[PDB]
Amino acid sequence: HRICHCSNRVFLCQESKVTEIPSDLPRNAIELRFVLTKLRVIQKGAFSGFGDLEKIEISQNDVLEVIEADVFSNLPKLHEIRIEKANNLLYINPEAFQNLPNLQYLLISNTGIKHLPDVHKIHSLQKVLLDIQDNINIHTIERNSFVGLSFESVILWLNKNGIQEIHNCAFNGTQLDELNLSDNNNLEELPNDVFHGASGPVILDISRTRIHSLPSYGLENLKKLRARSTYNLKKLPTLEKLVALMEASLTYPSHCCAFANWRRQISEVTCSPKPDAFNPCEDIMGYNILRVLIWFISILAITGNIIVLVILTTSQYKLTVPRFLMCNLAFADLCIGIYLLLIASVDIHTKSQYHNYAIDWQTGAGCDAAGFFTVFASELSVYTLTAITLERWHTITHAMQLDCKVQLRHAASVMVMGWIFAFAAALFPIFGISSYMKVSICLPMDIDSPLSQLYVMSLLVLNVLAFVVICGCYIHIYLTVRNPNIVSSSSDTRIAKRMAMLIFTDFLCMAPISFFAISASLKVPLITVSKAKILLVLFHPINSCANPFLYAIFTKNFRRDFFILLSK
Repeated sequence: HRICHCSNRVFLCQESKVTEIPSDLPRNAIELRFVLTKLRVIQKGAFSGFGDLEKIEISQNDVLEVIEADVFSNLPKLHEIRIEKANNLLYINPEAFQNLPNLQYLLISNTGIKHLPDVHKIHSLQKVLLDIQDNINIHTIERNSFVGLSFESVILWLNKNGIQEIHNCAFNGTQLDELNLSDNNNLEELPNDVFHGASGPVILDISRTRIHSLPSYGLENLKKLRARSTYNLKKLPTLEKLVALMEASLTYPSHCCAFANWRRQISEVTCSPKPDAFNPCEDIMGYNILRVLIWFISILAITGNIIVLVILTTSQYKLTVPRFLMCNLAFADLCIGIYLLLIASVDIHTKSQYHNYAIDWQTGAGCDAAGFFTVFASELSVYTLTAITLERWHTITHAMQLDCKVQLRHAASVMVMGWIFAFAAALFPIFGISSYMKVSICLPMDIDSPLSQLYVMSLLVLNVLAFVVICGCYIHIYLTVRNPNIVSSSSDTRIAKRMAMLIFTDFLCMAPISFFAISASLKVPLITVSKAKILLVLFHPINSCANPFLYAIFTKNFRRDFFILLSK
């Protein structure tokens, strides 16, 4: 052919020279392919007479705008139809497709058509697989849209569509085998009578959709259900309706745990993701000993922080920069203890029934608040420890200047900046950067998205760098203090001892947790979720609880101040 290459009865028309369908193409051609054609409008009945045609492929039809009626008319052997890259194709003739008994595959992608093509006249005898995707212009599905597509079972691949609403009885009169509606961001709800008059679907794929709830009827024949990333699907229909449901791919491990409990009751379905120790359905704490110790630890931490703050504020002596740092550390410890007490209360309230309230707790504002509070407390404590270590190092190594030219105003400004940074970090999970609902302890373990993983890695790196800097400063201060060439003061020795104790406690509390978090972030979890929860419950608040006794209570001045206050 002059305009299209011919080989084994296959015509491959390409280039811009193809402004219209050539009428000279042999009627016996088996496959016709149009790539990067300049055709704007497809003439009606263009493919008429192509009895031997088996497959039709249209791609890169940027200039294509309209398809005339009866184009795909009276094709006995036409089994596969492919349309792609037809961005300008906004209008499709309703009667374009008709009389296709042997139709088996119909792929339409990258099309600007705002309405689904009318395939009622297809009347395909064999199974027809519909593959409609990248149809942003399509927003609604009319009733009986797929009616008359084919007599046998048909698979409707409608993923990557802009469908926002679905009318009742949309699939009525259709033998839906598998449905692929995933990637429908605008899909918010599905009518109950959507499947009325239809068969199946056997397999449903609603992953990455905003469907609030599934239809209460028509799912009896659903064998497989896919709802990955379907956050809006907080609650699913009763297991009784899904009798045929054999496999499930949801996005809420709590729902899978509830189904497992129902399976045990039935005994007295492969559902993923399976429950795990990160989000237990029995109890958040799990171990009775850990739950009992948690309340005591939280109470002790809160009492110690309150006592330290009261003593520091009521002290008659002048409030030094170290006093402000100790007050900030006590406030951070009190916040951590409050978060721990809230977690313990939540665990105790739902004892033996966490599974029922697991969804509410994880999705509730309480979990987000607890996670934000824990993150803010940890950031504030780290910043305060780093600032105290830096001030001590400047005072010791720069004995010429009291604190390397440091005053109360500078310390207050540094504390304010650290508090602002901690608040910003704690607000990140609330702003969609990762999520605290991924764990029952409200920890921001969500790293599925690149942004959340990057934020977690950055936080871990910052914590590690701060710890390393603090350790180096402490080592330098200790070396300087013991140097015989420098006459270290007794107050300097006491400050060094207190700083060493605080640094040792912080390192003991943080190093294991930091290492575990780093390992987990790299997709190499070296510890189970149950062990990690216990470690975070015990080690993390242990440092905060020991901070008062290590820093202030052990100090002679603090003891004297407490004794004076007690005399009042």
